[PDB]
Amino acid sequence: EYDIRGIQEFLDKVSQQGMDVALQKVENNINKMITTLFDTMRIEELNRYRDTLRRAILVMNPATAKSFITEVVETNLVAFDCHWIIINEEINDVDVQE
Amino acid sequence: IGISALTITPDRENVVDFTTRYMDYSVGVLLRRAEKTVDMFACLAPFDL
Amino acid sequence: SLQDLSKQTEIPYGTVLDSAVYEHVRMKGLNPFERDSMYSQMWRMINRS
Repeated sequence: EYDIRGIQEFLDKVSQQGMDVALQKVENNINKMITTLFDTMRIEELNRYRDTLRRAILVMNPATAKSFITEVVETNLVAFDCHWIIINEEINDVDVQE
Repeated sequence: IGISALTITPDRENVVDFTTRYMDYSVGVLLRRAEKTVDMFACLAPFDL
Repeated sequence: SLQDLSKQTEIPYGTVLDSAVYEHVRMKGLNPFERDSMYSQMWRMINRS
């Protein structure tokens, strides 16, 4: 439900410094999304994917973020070195804990 | 309200809200019992009665 | 237990379609970064045809 015009201003301020920004929508059917990767990518390419998730930004509804963090961690696509930032305007103290 | 053996999973929890869990989950298997037994007739088993 | 069962082939095995168990086994089986090597075996039996 995010309207990516709201980050139209990263473009001319990270293409300059030359970082490797990527987008990717997160579905409602998380498990279909994850399993399609294991079903379709080569085991060479997929090892260049875990190289990216060591950094991330999440911009989403916390009730989705909980389930996405749980699926990503549980499928072992990340390890003790990642540094996922999360941003929102509203997150109450029940969800910071979880 | 729904109530049964309904295991919590993130893709379900995304659209309905679960209480604290009241019993722990576990996968298992059911198999048929075999034979291998011993009896008085085992002395005579090589031939039909 | 379960670790041998993934290796024998004289007795076939399976589960209820579109249960949570079926999706659990599909999740573990495809994942190339699984540490175990039982789960990615079982899928090759269940998924026949």
